[PDB]
Amino acid sequence: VVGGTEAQRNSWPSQISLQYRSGSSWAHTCGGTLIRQNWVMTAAHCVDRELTFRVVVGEHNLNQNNGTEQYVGVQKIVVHPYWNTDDVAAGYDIALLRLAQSVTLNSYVQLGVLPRAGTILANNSPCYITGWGLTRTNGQLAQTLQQAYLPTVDYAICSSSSYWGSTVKNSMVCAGGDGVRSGCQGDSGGPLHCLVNGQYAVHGVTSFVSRLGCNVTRKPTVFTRVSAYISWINNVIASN
Ligand SMILES: *C(=O)[C@@H](CC)[C@@H](CNS(=O)(=O)c1ccc([N+](=O)[O-])cc1)C(=O)O
Ligand SMILES: [Ca+2]
Repeated sequence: VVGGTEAQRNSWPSQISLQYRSGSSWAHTCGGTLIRQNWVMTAAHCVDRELTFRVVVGEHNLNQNNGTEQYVGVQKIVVHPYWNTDDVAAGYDIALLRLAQSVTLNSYVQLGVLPRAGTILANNSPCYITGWGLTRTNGQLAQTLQQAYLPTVDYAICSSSSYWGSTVKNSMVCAGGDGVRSGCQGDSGGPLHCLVNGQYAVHGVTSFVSRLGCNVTRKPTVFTRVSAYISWINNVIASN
C-alpha cells in the first residue's frame, strides 16, 4: 500500500497473508480474506505459479512474532473457471482456497462480511485498502499491515478514456487514483473494505494497478467486484 498508515492490530481481522515456501523459509506474496473458518478468498493471479502455499491469519508484523498468528496449509485451490492469466483485464480474478485445518476465531481472526449479490457502490464511497504490499512503486513490502483510504470511482468514470478505458469491466471496482495512495505489488488478493449501513464489508479483491506504477493519477487501483461472484462463491463452498 503506497501512502498508507499502520493499521491498528485488531482493526481488520479477516485480512490474511498468503505465503509461498522459499528454501527454509516462507515469503509473503499476496493478501486474501478469510470467509469461512476453512476458506479464504484471494485473486486467481496470486496462485498462477505452481508453488507451495500457506495462509497466515492473525498476522500484523511479517518479520516478528506478534503472539497472535495461526499458520495453515492450503489443501485445495479453486480458481474461477473463466480466469485467463494472459488477460487480467478480462476479469474473473478470484480464487478460493480450502485450508487444511479450520482456524480458530478470536479478536485477531474473524470472517469477512461480504456484500449482498449485485450491490454496487455510489461514486466516491468510503473504502480502505489493507495489505503488506510495496510501500512505493518498485519499493519493498511493508513489515506492518498498512491501510489507505481509497474512495470508489464508479464504472462510468473508471472506464472513461483518461482513466482505464475498456480495460475496466463492470465486474470490477475501482478505488483511489489520487496519485498518492494506492495498492501495490503484494496487496493483490486482499480486501477492499467499504463502509455501508454502519458495517465494513469486503467489496473488492485487489487485482491490478497501472504498468506505469502503483500510485498514478487517474489509474485507480482495480479490484474484482465481490458482489458479482456471490453465487460462484457459495457454489464452490457448497460443492467442496
Ligand atoms: C497485486 O499485487 C497487483 C497490484 C495491486 C499486481 C499483481 N499481483 S502481484 O504482484 O502480487 C503477483 C502475485 C502472484 C503472481 N503469480 O503467482 O504469478 C503474480 C503477480 C500488479 O498488478 O502488478
Ligand atoms: Ca508476525
